[PDB]
Amino acid sequence: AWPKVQPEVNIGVVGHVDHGKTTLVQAITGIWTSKHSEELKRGMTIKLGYAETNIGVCESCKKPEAYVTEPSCKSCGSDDEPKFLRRISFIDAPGHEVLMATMLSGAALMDGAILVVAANEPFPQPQTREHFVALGIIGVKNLIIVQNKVDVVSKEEALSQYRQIKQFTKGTWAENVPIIPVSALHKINIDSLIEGIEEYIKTPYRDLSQKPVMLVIRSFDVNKPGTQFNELKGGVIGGSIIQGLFKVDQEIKVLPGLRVEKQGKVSYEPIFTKISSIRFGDEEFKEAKPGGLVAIGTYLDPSLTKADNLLGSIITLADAEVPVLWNIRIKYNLLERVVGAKEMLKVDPIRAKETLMLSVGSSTTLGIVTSVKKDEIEVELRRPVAVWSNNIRTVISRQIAGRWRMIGWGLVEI
Amino acid sequence: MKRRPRKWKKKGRMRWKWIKKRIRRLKRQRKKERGL
RNA sequence: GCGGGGUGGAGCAGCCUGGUAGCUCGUCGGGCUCAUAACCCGAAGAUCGUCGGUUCAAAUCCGGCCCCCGCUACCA
Ligand SMILES: Nc1nc2c(ncn2[C@@H]2O[C@H](COP(=O)(O)OP(=O)(O)NP(=O)(O)O)[C@@H](O)[C@H]2O)c(=O)[nH]1
Ligand SMILES: [Mg+2]
Ligand SMILES: [Mg+2]
Ligand SMILES: [Mg+2]
Repeated sequence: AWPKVQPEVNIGVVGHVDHGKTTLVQAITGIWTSKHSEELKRGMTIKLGYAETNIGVCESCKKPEAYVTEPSCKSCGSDDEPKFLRRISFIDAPGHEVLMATMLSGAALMDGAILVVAANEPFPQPQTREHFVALGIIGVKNLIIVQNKVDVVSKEEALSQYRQIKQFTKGTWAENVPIIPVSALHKINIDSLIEGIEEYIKTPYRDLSQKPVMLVIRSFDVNKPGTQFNELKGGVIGGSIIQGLFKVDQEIKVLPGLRVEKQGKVSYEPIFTKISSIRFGDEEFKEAKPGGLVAIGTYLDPSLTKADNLLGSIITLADAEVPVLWNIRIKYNLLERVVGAKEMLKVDPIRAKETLMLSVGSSTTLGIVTSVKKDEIEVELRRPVAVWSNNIRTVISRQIAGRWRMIGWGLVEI
Repeated sequence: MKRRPRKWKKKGRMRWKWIKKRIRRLKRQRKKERGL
């Protein structure tokens, strides 16, 4: 029996609809990513998703079929029990630009990036554009290309679009990201796929020095409809530990969390608690270390947490420092063209008073402005920020036909 | 509002009460609206 | 595992309880005002996907086939 551990990795998956993200994570996990009811019936990625798997290699066999996720080695036919490499995490973005913006939340938590490509769709595809350039934003340039639908493409058009792949990477930071043939529904060589996720995407250097912050992505209530008052629980609040480490029964404050009317204006409350338990799914551990979306069940009220109220929450210590500011100064860098769309028009130097969407790592808000400096922006909000230190990645999107697409990547100066 | 009572006469215009109320919805604004 | 309507230009009413597609927005035209719109009334209008069965006799009760297809196995 594998001696249990919590993950070490995050691999957020980006790409458009029909490019093959749902069944590729079905393929690397054994389970799916479309986790809502109207989603269940309609069939489009609506949730910022998540996924987990194990890795055990059989040292005896050839390259590579050893990498399958159970304590056995007869996928490649090896008699041995495999050596363990890690338990893994894949964070699942939407495809549509009618649902693009929100995804940038999870982006602040990827130890890599995955782009899936349509090999039965001409060049260039609409939303993979925006996905890959937002990756270029998040400071995680680690990309995993897959050319998908090797089972409806002719075996030459695949090669032409493969050239187109190596080319699309030329001229962007990802000249040195792979191209491995696997596909979504047909599980074709997902094994050397995980081999490539291991070989090409390395671990980003972990550090336990700054304040341990879990930049949340999900938050839910365990209590089933009709749960008696005796086995009642708090809420689960779920992120991953990038700086530090969190522990069950630990004093913590969550931010922003709860909003309250204090002195006639609008303001929030950073909320103290301790953790009721920690887990990644269905195994028992007690103190979350770096690696993977960890779930932290707390001592709060559950109604505070259901229906993704604090989407992109942050957790740090109730004796710690992360600021909140209604007026935020952000140094912003303009995007070069309309990436994720059919149509790409010029990027205009604007004046203020326009209403733009500013997503703070895993946080998000609207904003307007009065002084529009050349390089930075002084934006007024309705809800304060989650900014653990300098120049954290908050992104700006402007409306395009109801699709809020990127117009710059900004870093928060405080 | 430093009334000027030549306007209520309603001759070739609109009521005054329901214009005051609408000027408030813009003074409250240019005061709040990034007039900081 | 299934399972539903199988309806005029449009809401589909109406299906074990069996003979008049059944009213309603819309298209033609006729009335009232000075003239318009509201308002009034005739007319057009499918005839139940379709092969059947049951049924003196039908959407009405039961089936062949097919239209579109609507619910099939999530809370740290
Ligand atoms: N056999 C096969 N089917 C595929 C492949 N890629 C997509 N499909 C099929 O195409 C349909 C839609 O593609 P989908 O898998 O949803 O791609 P996606 O990029 O994950 N879309 P989304 O993330 O919005 O759900 C599904 O029926 C899916 O099974 C592929 O490589 N092989
Ligand atoms: Mg999907
Ligand atoms: Mg006077
Ligand atoms: Mg008339």
